[PDB]
Amino acid sequence: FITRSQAVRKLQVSLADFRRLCIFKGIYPRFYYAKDIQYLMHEPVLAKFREHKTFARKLTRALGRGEVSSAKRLEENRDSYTLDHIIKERYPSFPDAIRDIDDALNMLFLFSNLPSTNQVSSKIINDAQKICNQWLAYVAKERLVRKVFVSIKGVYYQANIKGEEVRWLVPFKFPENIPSDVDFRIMLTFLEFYSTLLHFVLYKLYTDSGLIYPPKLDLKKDKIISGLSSYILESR
RNA sequence: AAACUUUCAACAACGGAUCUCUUGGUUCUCGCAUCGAUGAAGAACGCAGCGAAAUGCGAUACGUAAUGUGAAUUGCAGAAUUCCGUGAAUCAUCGAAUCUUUGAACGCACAUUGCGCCCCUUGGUAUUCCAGGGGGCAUGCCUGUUUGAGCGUCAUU
Repeated sequence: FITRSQAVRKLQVSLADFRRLCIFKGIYPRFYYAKDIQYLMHEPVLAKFREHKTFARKLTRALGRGEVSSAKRLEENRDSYTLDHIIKERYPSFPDAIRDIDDALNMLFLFSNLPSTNQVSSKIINDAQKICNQWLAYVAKERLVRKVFVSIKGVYYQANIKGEEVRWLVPFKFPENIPSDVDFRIMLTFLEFYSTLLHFVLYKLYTDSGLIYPPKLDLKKDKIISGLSSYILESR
């Protein structure tokens, strides 16, 4: 084993980006498994955080100068790191993915019922409400429900997504007092991890079992209720 | 007289002169530009069925692959080869290989076949550790690249 102080010095990335990467693989100290961190250092996501840092120096010298024309160029010619190649190492079999999607919707159904702050971007939120209603689109279509449970906390649900009894607590539609204690850096990175995870599954449930992914939306039903009656769906 | 000493002759000995030879040398002329951190020149340890030097070669070790030739190698022993063919040969050619320990010698060292470090790792559950396989870690300097440091300078309603 190695030390928590060692691995950041070893990886030479941000400690937050260590914590940000460590969520992605799923590495936990039993202490830090030394081969596994040596296993980590050859991984293409580690390419991007160095590049995302060296984007940031190259951009603040831009706007610091005042050439905003050149500053604007940097963004359009800027990649995003994908988390596809964090998934297939982690979710080998698709039926293993659906036994971890328990916690996934348990996060993501929370985030739709959130006010946008300085801490959380609304694009994430407006994806989350979109992904929820994308989730419920398939569930309400092919009638895949088994059990319900409304309680004090939220509303639990239960459904056999090819037989595994998923359970996802939809909270109640109210303003939610955002506590000062919580961290939307760690939780968002989970959402960041879970969001792309939820894309492929909905692609999988559509394009292998059901429909096309994603179906178009109906705007004018979304003007009324903005829920499940909108977002119309067709097989092909 | 014999023996002995000396002289000559004959036949043996001793020695290697002379003659003849010559895969060697020397000199002259002509042409060409071709060593080394991809690790040379040099030193050492080895390698063949049986070897001293020489020559060749590096655990693939008097060789391997390739191409041509077309049937030997031969001091001795012993194997071979379908010989109307992917093929004998210490053959020729030579472009692909391996290339021990060193040596400008380059992980740290002094004259330690010691002293290690990192990466990749197949095996002994290997989460502990143990062993094997493989590649690197010298100095200076250039072009970069990068994490920085610097009351070194300026900007800042």
